[PDB]
Order: sequence, then C-alpha cells, then structure tokens
Amino acid sequence: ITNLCPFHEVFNATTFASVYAWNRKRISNCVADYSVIYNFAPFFAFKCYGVSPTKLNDLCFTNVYADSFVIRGNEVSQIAPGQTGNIADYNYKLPDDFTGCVIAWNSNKLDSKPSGNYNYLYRLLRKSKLKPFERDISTEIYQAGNKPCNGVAGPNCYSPLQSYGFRPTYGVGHQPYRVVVLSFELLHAPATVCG
Amino acid sequence: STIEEQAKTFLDKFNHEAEDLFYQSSLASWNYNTNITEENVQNMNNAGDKWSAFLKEQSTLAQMYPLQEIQNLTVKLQLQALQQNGSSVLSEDKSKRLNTILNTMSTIYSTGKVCNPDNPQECLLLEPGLNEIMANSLDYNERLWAWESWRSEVGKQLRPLYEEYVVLKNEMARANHYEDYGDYWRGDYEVNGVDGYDYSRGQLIEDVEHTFEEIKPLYEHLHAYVRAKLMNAYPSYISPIGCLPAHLLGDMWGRFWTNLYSLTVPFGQKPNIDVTDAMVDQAWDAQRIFKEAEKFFVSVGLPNMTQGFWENSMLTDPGNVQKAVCHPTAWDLGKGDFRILMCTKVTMDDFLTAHHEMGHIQYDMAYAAQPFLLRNGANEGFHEAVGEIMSLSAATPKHLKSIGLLSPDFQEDNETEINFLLKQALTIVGTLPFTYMLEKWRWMVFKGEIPKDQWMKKWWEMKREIVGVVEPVPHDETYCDPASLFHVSNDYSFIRYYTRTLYQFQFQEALCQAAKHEGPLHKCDISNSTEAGQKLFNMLRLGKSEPWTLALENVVGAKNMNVRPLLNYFEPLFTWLKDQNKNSFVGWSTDWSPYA
Ligand SMILES: *[C@@H]1O[C@H](CO)[C@@H](O[C@@H]2O[C@H](CO)[C@@H](O[C@@H]3O[C@H](CO)[C@@H](O)[C@H](O)[C@@H]3O)[C@H](O)[C@H]2NC(C)=O)[C@H](O)[C@H]1NC(C)=O
Ligand SMILES: *[C@@H]1O[C@H](CO)[C@@H](O)[C@H](O)[C@H]1NC(C)=O
Ligand SMILES: *[C@@H]1O[C@H](CO)[C@@H](O)[C@H](O)[C@H]1NC(C)=O
Ligand SMILES: *[C@@H]1O[C@H](CO)[C@@H](O)[C@H](O)[C@H]1NC(C)=O
Ligand SMILES: *[C@@H]1O[C@H](CO)[C@@H](O)[C@H](O)[C@H]1NC(C)=O
Ligand SMILES: *[C@@H]1O[C@H](CO)[C@@H](O)[C@H](O)[C@H]1NC(C)=O
Ligand SMILES: [Zn+2]
Repeated sequence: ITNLCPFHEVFNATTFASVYAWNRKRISNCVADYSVIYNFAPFFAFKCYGVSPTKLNDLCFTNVYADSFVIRGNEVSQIAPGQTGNIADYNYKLPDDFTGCVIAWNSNKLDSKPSGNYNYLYRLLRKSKLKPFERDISTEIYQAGNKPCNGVAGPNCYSPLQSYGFRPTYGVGHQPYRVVVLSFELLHAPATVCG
Repeated sequence: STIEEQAKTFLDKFNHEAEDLFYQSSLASWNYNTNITEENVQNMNNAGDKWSAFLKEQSTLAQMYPLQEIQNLTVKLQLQALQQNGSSVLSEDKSKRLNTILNTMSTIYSTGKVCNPDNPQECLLLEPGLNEIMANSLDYNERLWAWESWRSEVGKQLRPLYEEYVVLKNEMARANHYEDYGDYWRGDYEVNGVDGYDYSRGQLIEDVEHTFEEIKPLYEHLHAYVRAKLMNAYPSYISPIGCLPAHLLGDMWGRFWTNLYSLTVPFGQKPNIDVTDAMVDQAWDAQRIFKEAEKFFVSVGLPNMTQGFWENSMLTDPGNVQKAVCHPTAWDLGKGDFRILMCTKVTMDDFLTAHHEMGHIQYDMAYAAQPFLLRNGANEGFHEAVGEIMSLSAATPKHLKSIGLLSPDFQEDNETEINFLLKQALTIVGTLPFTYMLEKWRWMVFKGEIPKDQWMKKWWEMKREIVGVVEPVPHDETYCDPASLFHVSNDYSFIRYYTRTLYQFQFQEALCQAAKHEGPLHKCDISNSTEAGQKLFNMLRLGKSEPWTLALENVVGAKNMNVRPLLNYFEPLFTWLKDQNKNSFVGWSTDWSPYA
C-alpha cells in the first residue's frame, strides 16, 4: 500500500493540550484505515453522526481534521451536535451539521498524578458563545462587574481559565478522558483520502 | 449586568475551587485516620488550615452582594451559607479567649480522671473503665460513687468555664442577627422566602413541645415498667411513686437505657435473634458482608457501589503494624470518591452498621450533582435518619430469612416481637425525654430565662418533672451537671437526635405504605419494592436545594414532623405495657428523693 494516514500521530500523542486550545491537525493525501483505530484501546464513546461506522472506509473525503483534547467524564456528552454545556459553549463547539465520529477513551493512567494534573485547563467565563470550530487562547480578566478590571484579578475580576485536577483516586465521571474528534469535510478538489 | 449574574459567576468560581481544596483536605484526613503518623498529621493540619483560610477569604468576599437582590431560590441559599460570617465577628481578644475556653473544656472532658476512694493506685478516665462499670456493674454504692465523683470532677471544674462560654457565645449571637445562641442553632431548621413551605426559628420550640406532649404516655408506661423491674433488681433503693434514681438508669448521663435490657427482659426463656453463629458457620467475611448490604440498595432501586469505592475503602481491620481509628465513618471526599472507614468483623451489629454507612453513601451519591455548598442533608437529622431506616429494615426477620442467615424452620411469636420492640424502645423512646430536657435547659440558659444562681436547681427540677429522674446525692450550684455530657462539653447541638428519631419513623411509615406492607410496622422490609426506593431517591437527590419542609412533604406527605408514625410503630409494646402495668402505678411523683 502506498500510504497510511497518521492515525498513530493524532492518537498516542502523549499530550493532548487542553480543551480551550484544542489541537487542529489536518489529515489528507493518505489512505484512512480504521482497523488500527479499532485495534487501539477500547472506547468509552465511539459515536458516528455524519459518516456511518460501516461506511467509514467506503466514503472518501478531501480533508480530515482531528481535534485532540482532555475533558472530564461528564463533559464527554457535551461534545455532540445540539448539546449545550460549559465545555460546549465556552471551549469547543461541534457544528450543527457535523459529520464524523467522536472517539473517547479513559486516560486515568497517564493524565492523573497523585500531586495533581493542574496543567490541563478549561474556560468557564466568556462574553459570548463560541461559533463552531473556533479556538480562543487569550486570557482577559473577566469583567462581570460594572468597573474595568485593568488586567488584574480581584472583586468581580476572575481569570477565565480554570484547571482540572486529575488524581488516580477520582471517580469515573471526573477521571480524565482523552477525546479525539474526527471531522470529515467534502471540498471542490480530488479527495485523495480513500479507505 | 445585574448582581444576580455577578453573584452567579462568583458562585461558579467558588464551587470549582472549593471542590479541589475540599478534596485535598478530605484525602489528608482520610490518610491520617487510616495510617496515624507524624507526617500524616502534618499534611492534615496543612490541608485543614488551607481550607479554613480559603473559606474565610471567600466568606469575606461574598458579603458584597446584598441578599435582597438575589431571587434565584438557590443562589440566595448559597450566598446565605457563605455570608454566615464564619469569620469571627468578635474582637481579637474575645476570639482568642473563646478558643481558649473551648480548648480548656475539651481538655478537661477528655483528661478528666476519677481516682479510687482513698486509694491512689488507679485514676480512671471516663471512657475506658468508668463507662463499663456504670454499664454492667450491679453495685448501687459503686454506681452512686462513680456518678457523684464524675460530677464533682468535671462539672465543678467547668462551671465557671461554662458560664464564660455562655456569656461569650451569647455575645457572638448578639453580634450576629440571631437573638441568642439557641436561635443560632435553630437557624438550621429555618426556611425563608418559599411561601406555603416556610418555617420559623421559634416554630421548632412549639413543634418539639407538641411532639413530646404526644409521646408522654408511652414514656410514662415504659417508665412504670422499668421502675418495677429496677425495684425487683434493687429492693430498697427504688420507690414506687418516686422517680428513678439517676445512676441506675444505665449510663453516666441517662441518655440511653440499652444497658437495662438484661434487667428488664420480658421473657428470659426466649432467646434474642442473633446471626453471629450462623455467619460463622457459613464462613462470611467483611467484604461479602458489605456486598450483601449492597444487594439491598440494588434491590430497592438505588445505584450500586463504585469500583473506586471497593478499591480504596478499607472495610477490614488491617491489624498488626498498621494503626488506625476504628470508629465507622462514610466519607464523601468529593469529585466522585466515596469510602468507608470501618474495622468490620463478622457480627450482626457490624452488619447493621455497614448497612447504615452504605445508606450514608447512597445519600452522598444522590446529592452529588448539586453545588458544593448545597451538598449536604436538608437538615441535620435527615442524614442519620436515612441511615437508620436502612438499619431498621436490615434487621427484620423477613430480610434475614430472605438472605438465608435464619433457617426456614424458625417462626416469630408474640414474645420475640415484644422483646425486640422493648429493646428498641429502651434504645429510642428513652433518649427522647433526655434530649428534650437537655435542649430545653440549654435554650433557656442561652435566652437568659434560667438565672446563673438557679442553673442547676432548674436543671434538676426540670429533669425530675420531665425525664422522671431524681438525683441520688443532692448537688448545689458548684456542680455543673450538664457539663459532664460530651455534646455539652464540646458544644454540639443535641436536638438533631430528637428530629432524627421522629424522621426515621415517618420515613419508615411512608416507605412501608409504598411497599404495601400489611401488618405491624416492625416486620416491614423495603428490599424488593422499587416504589419505596424511588420515593426515597426523590428526597435523596435534592440535597439542600429545596427546603427540608418540601423534602419531607415529598417523602411522607406532610410538611411537619409527626410522632404518629413512632406511636404506630410501638403500638404493640404500648398494649403490652398497658397489660403489664395494671398492678403498677403509672406516673411519677416529684417529691421523693433518695436523700432525706
Ligand atoms: C437559578 O440558576 C440556575 C443556573 O445557575 C438555574 O439552573 C438550571 O440548570 C439546568 C442545568 O441542568 C439548566 O438546564 C440545561 O438546559 C439546557 C438547555 O435546554 C440543556 O441543554 C441542558 O442539558 C440542561 O438541561 C437550566 O436551564 C437552568 N435554568 C435556568 C433558568 O437557567 C436555575 O433553574 C435557576 N433557578 C431559578 C429559575 O430561579
Ligand atoms: C458579617 O460581618 C461583616 C463585618 O465584618 C458585615 O459587614 C456583614 O454584613 C456580616 N454578615 C452578616 C450576615 O452578619
Ligand atoms: C453494578 O454496577 C455495574 C457498573 O459498575 C453495573 O454493570 C451492574 O449492572 C450493577 N448491578 C449489578 C447487579 O451488578
Ligand atoms: C503509613 O505511612 C508511612 C509514610 O508516612 C508509610 O511509610 C507506611 O508504610 C504507612 N503504613 C504503615 C502501616 O505505617
Ligand atoms: C427479592 O427478590 C429475590 C429474587 O430472587 C428473592 O429471592 C427474594 O426472596 C425477594 N425478597 C423478598 C423479601 O421478597
Ligand atoms: C399470642 O398470644 C395469645 C394470647 O395469649 C396466645 O394464645 C398465643 O398462643 C400467643 N402466640 C405466641 C405463643 O406467640
Ligand atoms: Zn450513621
């Protein structure tokens, strides 16, 4: 076979950044084989909206986008079409007509430390809801109050970013879950991606 | 924007930080309790100080928002909880001396030692030896000596300390909006803003008084029976018309009459139901004891335990090198972690206690979704009430036979039911007059109705009138009789036990109607009824979000506590007591006393 898609790069990256700054990786000009995806760890949630699970290999697309991030157990449901929640509206929004499969698996072994995995962050304060497929990384002190914050923290002035803490003893639903969202798009060009 | 949205964002930030900090503190405390060592103590102290500082800072911050502008019937309660001023409003010297008084009272209660009369060989602490002597020894003189010596040992020492304590706590309450410290304690039962479900702080006084007025006949008949039995046991000391002497009640303070089951047993021939030998023959261990307890909650429709719970929880005594505390406790550490710290052995009491603790954890799991501040029971009583209903249902002979510990051959007679009901009566009904009396005395002292020069006189007069207990050796104002009790010494509210005692039987009546039981309430098992489980889960999920009045309405169909379920529970014993008390005087006379 000429080419195989870098599925072992989007998965097994050993660091998925955070949901507020999600990795946007472009997959193109390769043969997409989902056999290795199935051969990876058992998936807590493997739901396909636009592309049928059976026809994943059959259908061909011009470009493939995979978004990798780490979210809590209960936040997995918010990553879906038509679902509203803190993560969905302020971190990452799947479009209304999203086509692809949401792939999630448990990462308590790697992403949890007894000291605490404060590195991962999420956003819980923002002025307006995010449009689909948008990235925001700039930290402006949230001005919920009537007075300008002047770029410092204090009364009615909170930093939008907040940290997940991941520990081995956490229960399922708060354990860190690794989610890589496969986005398939058709463009006015040769597909060059066939399974 | 509006302050309501500002308060909402503040609450979100506070919740998300407080969850992590509380988890750190809870994990430190769990580590200390499971494995006692200097490093663990240091970590727990650090975590506790950090959490206390964070709570103080957030409480100071939250005072910006006036509660008048908050409408959401949830943000208002969270902001009220934060604005309760855990930050000591008192002056620095006043706070330091209040902490000193609390520490001194705790130290005196814990290190109070009683020495033998004119014998310096041993000076006994209260808990290890003196309590056992009071519980099991049948010597009138020894019991009287133990009681009087403990009173003179602790109450005389703590009387000026208790006076300074009441003065300082009254000053703290006056600084706050509450009328007195009794009002501060009753504020937990208060409900404001929800018309048609509201409650008043003073309304608790009327409800408790009316409930005791309803209870009084049963307590009088049980008192007559116990008086007759204790007269048979001790011939000269007990009078027929007089009240019972204090030291013969069964414990140091008379709180519990469980020690009197041997002396007041209805039928000696009939053996009590106990499954220790059966469990040993079937070769059980603590893990499967807890599994059998879990199957009950699975049957009632509630969820089952977490794999993390099974992995982290220590249900078996480590023994040997490991050092740990063996007081049972159910821990909701936070963020989905639930554990039990229990040195469980193969005994029926341990099995029932395991049921009680897993009831605690089911409550904690149910209210997990709600915000951190509201992640508690609706009032102080519901949490142990939910534990106790499961404990009661677990011990039923129907449940025992369904599990298979009890043989199919056995059937229960009148005598077994009477014995079981009378044992649970001495456990449950007896403590209600004592709790009522202690809370009435303490509330009156806080309000100032009882003068300092008449503290103990009014205390013993009200005990003689209400609890029907007479002091063996007369005590002047130097003694401080209430100071001996643990809750009085360490400043714990005591009306929680009365409320729990009523609530558990209201819950049991409601869930037995849900399970469609026919017959006496005592032989009621809610195991396989999924209606009762759902009816309970309705309240369990609410937490503190809805008022406790609404939670109680949801479960039992009433907005107020009623003792009718308790009287329906003990009706068979009430009839048996009528029958046995035909030749015994009912009621007690105050005038008689052991002295003069
Ligand atoms: C007081 O404010 C709180 C918010 O701080 C209100 O909470 C309610 O919370 C639930 C969370 O489950 C919200 O429900 C959600 O609705 C979306 C939209 O349909 C749905 O996608 C989610 O799955 C979820 O069901 C609910 O909207 C929210 N209510 C309001 C009015 O925002 C609480 O109700 C407020 N209490 C009042 C009315 O005073
Ligand atoms: C707590 O004390 C502060 C003063 O330190 C006061 O401004 C605040 O209103 C008090 N809160 C309540 C509800 O007592
Ligand atoms: C217990 O919980 C597990 C999930 O942890 C679930 O699969 C199971 O059905 C539950 N009940 C029983 C009877 O095992
Ligand atoms: C308790 O904790 C210490 C660390 O402080 C550890 O070395 C020890 O193995 C633990 N267990 C016991 C039984 O001491
Ligand atoms: C509950 O259901 C189980 C189902 O096997 C049955 O064995 C058990 O006897 C039932 N218990 C009661 C008290 O009806
Ligand atoms: C219950 O009491 C009745 C009336 O004395 C008696 O005839 C009956 O046998 C009793 N049942 C037993 C022995 O439990
Ligand atoms: Zn309990």
